[PDB]
Amino acid sequence: LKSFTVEKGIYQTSNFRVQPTESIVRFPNITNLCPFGEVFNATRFASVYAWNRKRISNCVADYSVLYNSASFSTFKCYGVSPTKLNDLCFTNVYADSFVIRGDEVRQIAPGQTGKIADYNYKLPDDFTGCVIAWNSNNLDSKVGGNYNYLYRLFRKSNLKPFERPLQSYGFQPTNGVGYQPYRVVVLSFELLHAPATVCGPKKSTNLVKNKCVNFNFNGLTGTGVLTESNKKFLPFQQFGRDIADTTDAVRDPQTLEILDITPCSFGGVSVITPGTNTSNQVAVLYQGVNCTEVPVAYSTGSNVFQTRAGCLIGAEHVNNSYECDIPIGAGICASYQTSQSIIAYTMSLGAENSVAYSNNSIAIPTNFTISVTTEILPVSMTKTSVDCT
Amino acid sequence: AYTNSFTRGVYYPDKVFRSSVLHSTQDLFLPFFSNVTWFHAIHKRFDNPVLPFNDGVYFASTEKSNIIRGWIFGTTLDSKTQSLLIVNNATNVVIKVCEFQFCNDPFLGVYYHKNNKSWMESEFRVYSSANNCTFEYVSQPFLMDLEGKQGNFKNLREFVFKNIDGYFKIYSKHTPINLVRDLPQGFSALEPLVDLPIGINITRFQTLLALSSSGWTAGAAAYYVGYLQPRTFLLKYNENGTITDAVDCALDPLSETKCT
Amino acid sequence: RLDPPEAEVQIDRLITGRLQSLQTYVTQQLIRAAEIRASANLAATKMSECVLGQSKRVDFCGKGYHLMSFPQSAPHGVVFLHVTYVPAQEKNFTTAPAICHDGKAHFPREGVFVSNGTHWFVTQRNFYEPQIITTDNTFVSGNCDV
Amino acid sequence: MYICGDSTECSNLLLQYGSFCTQLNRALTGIAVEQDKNTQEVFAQVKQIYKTPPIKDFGGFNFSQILPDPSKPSKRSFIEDLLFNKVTLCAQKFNGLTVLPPLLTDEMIAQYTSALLAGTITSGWTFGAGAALQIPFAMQMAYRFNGIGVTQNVLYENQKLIANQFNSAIGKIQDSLSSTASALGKLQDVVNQNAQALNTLVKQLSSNFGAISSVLNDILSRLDPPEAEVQIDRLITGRLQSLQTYVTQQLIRAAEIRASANLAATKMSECVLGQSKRVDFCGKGYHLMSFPQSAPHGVVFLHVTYVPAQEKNFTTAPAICHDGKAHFPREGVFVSNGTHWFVTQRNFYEPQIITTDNTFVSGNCDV
Amino acid sequence: MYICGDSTECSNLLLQYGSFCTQLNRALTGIAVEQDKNTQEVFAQVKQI
Ligand SMILES: *[C@@H]1O[C@H](CO)[C@@H](O[C@@H]2O[C@H](CO)[C@@H](O[C@@H]3O[C@H](CO[C@H]4O[C@H](CO)[C@@H](O)[C@H](O)[C@@H]4O)[C@@H](O)[C@H](O[C@H]4O[C@H](CO)[C@@H](O)[C@H](O)[C@@H]4O)[C@@H]3O)[C@H](O)[C@H]2NC(C)=O)[C@H](O)[C@H]1NC(C)=O
Ligand SMILES: *[C@@H]1O[C@H](CO)[C@@H](O[C@@H]2O[C@H](CO)[C@@H](O[C@@H]3O[C@H](CO)[C@@H](O)[C@H](O[C@H]4O[C@H](CO)[C@@H](O)[C@H](O)[C@@H]4O)[C@@H]3O)[C@H](O)[C@H]2NC(C)=O)[C@H](O)[C@H]1NC(C)=O
Ligand SMILES: *[C@@H]1O[C@H](CO)[C@@H](O[C@@H]2O[C@H](CO)[C@@H](O[C@H]3O[C@H](CO)[C@@H](O)[C@H](O[C@H]4O[C@H](CO)[C@@H](O)[C@H](O)[C@@H]4O)[C@@H]3O)[C@H](O)[C@H]2NC(C)=O)[C@H](O)[C@H]1NC(C)=O
Ligand SMILES: *[C@@H]1O[C@H](CO)[C@@H](O[C@@H]2O[C@H](CO)[C@@H](O[C@@H]3O[C@H](CO)[C@@H](O)[C@H](O)[C@@H]3O)[C@H](O)[C@H]2NC(C)=O)[C@H](O)[C@H]1NC(C)=O
Ligand SMILES: *[C@@H]1O[C@H](CO)[C@@H](O[C@@H]2O[C@H](CO)[C@@H](O[C@@H]3O[C@H](CO)[C@@H](O)[C@H](O)[C@@H]3O)[C@H](O)[C@H]2NC(C)=O)[C@H](O)[C@H]1NC(C)=O
Ligand SMILES: *[C@@H]1O[C@H](CO)[C@@H](O[C@@H]2O[C@H](CO)[C@@H](O[C@@H]3O[C@H](CO)[C@@H](O)[C@H](O)[C@@H]3O)[C@H](O)[C@H]2NC(C)=O)[C@H](O)[C@H]1NC(C)=O
Ligand SMILES: *[C@@H]1O[C@H](CO[C@@H]2O[C@@H](C)[C@@H](O)[C@@H](O)[C@@H]2O)[C@@H](O[C@@H]2O[C@H](CO)[C@@H](O)[C@H](O)[C@H]2NC(C)=O)[C@H](O)[C@H]1NC(C)=O
Ligand SMILES: *[C@@H]1O[C@H](CO[C@@H]2O[C@@H](C)[C@@H](O)[C@@H](O)[C@@H]2O)[C@@H](O[C@@H]2O[C@H](CO)[C@@H](O)[C@H](O)[C@H]2NC(C)=O)[C@H](O)[C@H]1NC(C)=O
Ligand SMILES: *[C@@H]1O[C@H](CO)[C@@H](O[C@@H]2O[C@H](CO)[C@@H](O)[C@H](O)[C@H]2NC(C)=O)[C@H](O)[C@H]1NC(C)=O
Ligand SMILES: *[C@@H]1O[C@H](CO)[C@@H](O)[C@H](O)[C@H]1NC(C)=O
Ligand SMILES: *[C@@H]1O[C@H](CO)[C@@H](O)[C@H](O)[C@H]1NC(C)=O
Ligand SMILES: *[C@@H]1O[C@H](CO)[C@@H](O)[C@H](O)[C@H]1NC(C)=O
Ligand SMILES: *[C@@H]1O[C@H](CO)[C@@H](O)[C@H](O)[C@H]1NC(C)=O
Ligand SMILES: *[C@@H]1O[C@H](CO)[C@@H](O)[C@H](O)[C@H]1NC(C)=O
Ligand SMILES: *[C@@H]1O[C@H](CO)[C@@H](O)[C@H](O)[C@H]1NC(C)=O
Ligand SMILES: *[C@@H]1O[C@H](CO)[C@@H](O)[C@H](O)[C@H]1NC(C)=O
Repeated sequence: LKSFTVEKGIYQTSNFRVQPTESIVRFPNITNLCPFGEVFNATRFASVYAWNRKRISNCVADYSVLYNSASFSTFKCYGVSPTKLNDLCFTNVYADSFVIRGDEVRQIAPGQTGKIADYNYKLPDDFTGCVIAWNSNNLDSKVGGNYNYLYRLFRKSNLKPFERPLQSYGFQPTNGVGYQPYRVVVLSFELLHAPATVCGPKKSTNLVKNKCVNFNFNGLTGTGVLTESNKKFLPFQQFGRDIADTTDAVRDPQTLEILDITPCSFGGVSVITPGTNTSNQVAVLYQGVNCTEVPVAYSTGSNVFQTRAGCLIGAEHVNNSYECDIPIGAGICASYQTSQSIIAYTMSLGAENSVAYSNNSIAIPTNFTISVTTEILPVSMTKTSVDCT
Repeated sequence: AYTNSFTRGVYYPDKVFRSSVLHSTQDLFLPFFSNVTWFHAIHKRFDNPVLPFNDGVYFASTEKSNIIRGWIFGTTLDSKTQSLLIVNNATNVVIKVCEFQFCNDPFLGVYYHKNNKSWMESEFRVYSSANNCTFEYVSQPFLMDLEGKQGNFKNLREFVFKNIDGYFKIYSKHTPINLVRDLPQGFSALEPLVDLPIGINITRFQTLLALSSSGWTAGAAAYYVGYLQPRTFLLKYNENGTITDAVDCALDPLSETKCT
Repeated sequence: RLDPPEAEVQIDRLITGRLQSLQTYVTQQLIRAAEIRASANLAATKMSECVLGQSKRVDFCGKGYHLMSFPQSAPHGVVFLHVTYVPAQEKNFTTAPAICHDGKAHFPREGVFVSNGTHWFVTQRNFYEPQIITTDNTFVSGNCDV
Repeated sequence: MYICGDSTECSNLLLQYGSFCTQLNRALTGIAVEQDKNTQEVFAQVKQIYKTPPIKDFGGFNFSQILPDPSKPSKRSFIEDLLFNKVTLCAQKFNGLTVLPPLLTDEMIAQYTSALLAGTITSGWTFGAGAALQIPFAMQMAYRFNGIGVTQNVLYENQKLIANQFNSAIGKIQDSLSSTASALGKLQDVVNQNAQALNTLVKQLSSNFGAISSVLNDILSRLDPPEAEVQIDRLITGRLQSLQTYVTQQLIRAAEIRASANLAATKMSECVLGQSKRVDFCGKGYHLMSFPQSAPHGVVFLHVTYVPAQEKNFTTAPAICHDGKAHFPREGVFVSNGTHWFVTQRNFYEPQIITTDNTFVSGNCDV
Repeated sequence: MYICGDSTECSNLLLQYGSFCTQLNRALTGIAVEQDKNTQEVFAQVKQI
């Protein structure tokens, strides 16, 4: 009110909004494969000279089935991260399955040093694959050492990008540290070069109810209160909008069920108080806001009462009826009275009366009075002209 | 024969659930009472032609035994550009996009009871040749009512093929009817079936068949080929979230008032 | 603080804000002007009907029966003094819609019939002024039975 | 909340405009206060709360339909429930918009109408001008007829007939109201228009106003601070435009309805508390009385209008000159069917032989 | 025809601004109806000619 002395009445103030309590995330199960459906998983890989190339499709593109294993020393892509791979959607990934020497792992990296790799696996100028180092000695290990994984490829013609050393008798577990057989698992993939029909994996959280929480359902972010909904969605229907096209009903992606959505309870705050010098005690109420919430943020209360228009605070309910002193709503007004404290009552609509009607009864006035009653009316307001320029 | 639509070509435009709301929508649609060409796939003549794909094509037929095994979506259908394959058997579809070189008659062609009065498979031209590929997939081994069981004609399979901005969808609805004549006066909605953003071009559309047939009895196979158009449709929702009625906003003044 | 080619952009934004405020102010203003003008017409009519002459309209020129009015110039407004007549004390009496004198019904020329309980009288309808029920007070219309 | 719902930087950006929020809330605040004042002003015009006596001996009339029903927990007149039932719409807070319930509730609003009816029937206009004075209804009607230039004898000589017409009329209006619904158009229109305006306001949140999107979080999540600031800035302009427009419409409609409320109050204090002589104001035809009725967001009036029915042509003359002296009627008019001359009331054929008392002398024949 | 007279590009752009003009048409039509209603009520107060 910009004044040190407020008058008797009710005055609006800052609104009250229920704060979010936490966030909750729900997302679906197994999804579509571009990446490493099987390349990272097998007991036998293809030949080094016939380095494998697999097109992978339509199982879960899960790094939670690949990144879960702690065997890999480092799997962190230069351009992306496996942790953030959940949201990322791919177009196609190719599998480089073959067996090479333990010292030839980094030889698979782009711009490698050493011509041993080019003969068996040429490095493309635009490689997006991610070098992954995972223990693979036992899988390729042989009792006498396998020579089948030979590097006899010595074509004199130059080797192009994906157009299609032998210091050990074979791959033996007795080979020294770094000299053991190794298996290359690189997710060589292209994005937007092929049509997108795939997406990555996801993660889920727990479930809550009857709380103002932040919800994410298949990307459906928002804030509100969720509750089990008796509504019956269609088998292929997941979202529910109101007449004004506002989401009200959602279906849990993991467990089939429809949940209601309700905006977090809120409403205006109005302060009831008599004149300052009459008393410094004040009565505060929340408009259309139940006091099931009010202890959020004097929050103790100890003097509360629910009303159709709201659940006020600080005023003591009175079951008698008196003349309205300060309008509140739903036929409730508050006043300061006896020790003196603000009270709330119901409309004493007036002096109940019963005129003695009868068939042959007349009440003629025997006397009169002259009464002068004032009356005021606006006539004109101060004129005003504004010089635009 | 240029037969006329009555109420078909209605499908849910979104997964959104609306109850007791007269939601209005703008999208590719088959205009009410917009008439559609009729094709009778014959077995001495033949009526299995190649038709354009004008950004949304509606299909419907009363066939049986999956005589129309599937369809071909692509640009060239000659392996110059990747082409799709929709051939479906009693088990499932084998959706396939590859640089595929087809043939003049690239369908399996079960010519049962045709000439020698028996069952046989004289060719397997479905896989003419897949010179090279970019993606392939076989849907879940379901069992949908595609085999031969007429009884009272109920195999009213409606297909709408929408491939917008790289997302390709499939809406259909098994429509059990009792009238064996031209499309009955009924209202139904094609529920979404599958989305597969194959991203390929499509501007042409040859269907597939399952059955030198000179003198052989004609083929009791018939179907419609409608084309959706971008139109504003006033759509109804009952208490269920099911489309009970629909109205076009440009068919006639009376309907426009409803839309307005 | 800024060279010309970008300074107008900052100026342009301010123009929109100030101009928008004027519209809000001006748009808000004349709405009140219509309201007060509507109120003014109400006041003018009250002056014409409650001051220049007595008005029979009930409660329009003050509570209760209206006798006259007096205005008073006030800053930007007008103040009226509604001199009103109000009955004070009433003692109720038994009555009768008509009097059967000699087989012919009687009704008052004006007023109303009333009785202390023994005799009967007729008096005006807004102040107890009993009078003997004579022929001049009343008039004949029909017979008693109806 | 509506503009920058749960977005601090969005709210911080809006602070540039600053005070705009305060005025808009104040404008609405005034409107809300006006609504309660209007309803209270038109209805709460009785100092006491009178009650209808149990003995309904109103000279043969029945008012059961308009009288409250004690058995009904909501002590509303039967018509009121009919009016309440006919009015049919949801609307709840979603994005900051809220609805403040009216200060008064239909339960007590009904009491005003109940008390007003009792005072009217049991005391006529006396309670309007001050202390309520009981008056038998039959006599009260006679006063009304005197107001419209009809002598009391007419009412009493045909009291039974009038009761049947009045009771039948009340019965008739019920069925008319129950059958058709176009009567409630005005009240229904206000709700629909008011509800319609809110819907459009909410829908405007979906428009991008030339921005990348209409979802503030989406813009915030994607774009970096500088670019995101520009996008939201435009969104603030568009959203702010919608609010000030809607509030303006609310102000105008509130301005219109307020005038209607004042008109209702003028009818309320004149067509009910008194017998207005304004032709066609309190219903078509001559006016006798009125009965208010509480309806949602509005009020319903029951004018009781007198209407002449059957007419017979007569031969008249301005005056009569008896002995060289002209005679003028004290009231009414001279009329002869063609054989004798009669004087009768101005609005009912009640022939009476012309006599000295009924006339007065002035001038002579020639003038 | 006032804002984006005969320009689909202009017509598409205003669509991003909600349906502001739609309210304007409704208000204007309401004004037009009021005029006809006003004229009828003030004059046509007697049915018989
Ligand atoms: C409502 O009001 C009164 C109720 O009392 C009724 O009218 C009254 O009736 C009585 C009798 O008719 C009137 O009494 C009159 O009093 C006069 C004054 O002297 C009185 O006091 C002395 C004191 O010693 C007594 O000795 C004396 O007897 C009186 O009691 C007397 O002078 C009167 O006597 C004679 O004159 C009057 C008038 O000429 C006659 O009517 C008498 O019959 C008697 O011959 C008389 O006694 C009293 O004044 C009346 N008051 C009124 C009219 O206001 C009404 O009937 C009642 N109204 C209705 C409609 O019913
Ligand atoms: C969408 O919801 C509607 C229901 O409004 C549903 O259409 C069917 O309509 C009837 C009523 O209109 C539904 O029956 C009602 O609900 C139950 C089940 O029927 C009962 O309380 C009542 O029916 C009883 O009485 C019938 C008398 O013949 C019995 O036959 C019956 O078995 C019950 O005992 C009441 O009338 C009916 O449930 C729905 N059908 C279904 C499947 O809900 C429509 O089918 C629903 N569609 C979807 C996709 O949800
Ligand atoms: C215009 O109005 C006139 C109203 O007076 C009409 O004249 C009257 O017509 C009636 C016809 O019934 C007549 O009454 C006759 O019958 C009555 C039955 O009770 C009786 O009471 C009447 O007695 C009167 O007349 C006799 C003489 O015959 C007198 O001795 C009586 O004292 C009494 O006055 C009666 O005859 C009315 O009498 C008669 N009124 C007069 C003054 O004559 C006109 O007919 C009518 N004209 C037109 C063109 O409409
Ligand atoms: C995705 O993976 C989860 C992993 O469980 C699947 O969970 C579904 O929901 C709950 C999870 O606790 C399970 O249902 C339970 O079934 C038992 C059977 O005895 C029953 O007693 C419980 O009351 C509860 O219903 C179950 O794992 C599974 N529910 C099913 C299959 O009906 C989930 O189904 C997987 N699929 C999707 C789309 O999320
Ligand atoms: C807070 O607001 C609500 C009004 O919406 C008031 O309490 C509500 O009253 C009923 C009865 O308890 C509850 O409905 C149902 O009650 C049954 C009782 O068995 C219960 O089993 C159901 O789960 C359901 O609650 C309703 O939930 C309840 N809502 C609440 C408490 O939020 C209440 O007056 C208000 N709190 C106050 C005034 O402190
Ligand atoms: C008073 O107003 C009431 C109506 O509010 C009038 O009372 C009428 O009385 C009759 C007989 O009770 C009712 O007729 C029928 O009564 C039977 C038995 O209850 C019932 O089953 C029928 O459906 C029908 O109601 C009638 O309903 C009722 N209303 C009307 C319009 O006639 C009465 O005419 C008024 N006058 C008096 C002196 O009460
Ligand atoms: C009105 O008079 C009544 C009773 O007075 C008697 O009877 C009258 C008809 C009249 O003839 C008087 O001169 C008589 O002395 C007063 O008492 C009321 O009576 C009615 C029932 O008869 C009853 O319902 C009321 O409750 C009674 N009220 C009181 C205070 O006793 C009544 O006070 C007088 N005033 C009014 C406004 O009615
Ligand atoms: C009253 O009379 C007029 C006309 O007088 C009628 O004709 C006279 C010759 C004589 O017989 C009178 O008693 C009659 O009443 C009526 O008006 C005419 O009615 C006729 C049909 O009856 C019609 O052809 C005319 O157009 C009407 N107008 C005129 C100027 O003649 C009138 O109906 C009567 N009104 C009442 C209330 O009785
Ligand atoms: C149509 O012919 C039979 C019917 O089941 C299937 O053809 C092969 O079925 C076996 C499994 O029994 C699969 O291993 C083959 O891959 C199927 N062949 C092909 C080309 O897919 C098949 O179900 C039907 N053909 C389909 C679905 O394309
Ligand atoms: C794939 O991973 C599983 C679980 O870690 C493992 O048991 C298995 O050895 C791997 N599959 C093959 C064929 O090696
Ligand atoms: C302050 O005190 C006196 C009463 O003693 C007074 O006139 C005034 O009403 C009080 N302040 C208010 C807001 O009432
Ligand atoms: C008030 O009085 C009523 C009597 O009906 C009683 O039910 C109620 O408990 C009382 N409440 C208080 C606070 O006195
Ligand atoms: C099909 O549509 C066009 C235009 O309505 C019409 O000219 C033609 O006759 C129609 N033919 C059939 C079979 O509907
Ligand atoms: C029937 O059998 C003969 C045997 O060769 C074959 O030539 C002929 O094509 C068959 N007819 C059909 C319709 O398959
Ligand atoms: C398929 O093989 C061809 C020809 O050798 C080659 O050009 C192309 O890269 C491969 N992929 C296709 C045609 O999709
Ligand atoms: C499809 O888009 C690709 C990309 O340019 C192009 O190669 C092809 O010719 C297009 N074909 C059609 C029918 O649009």
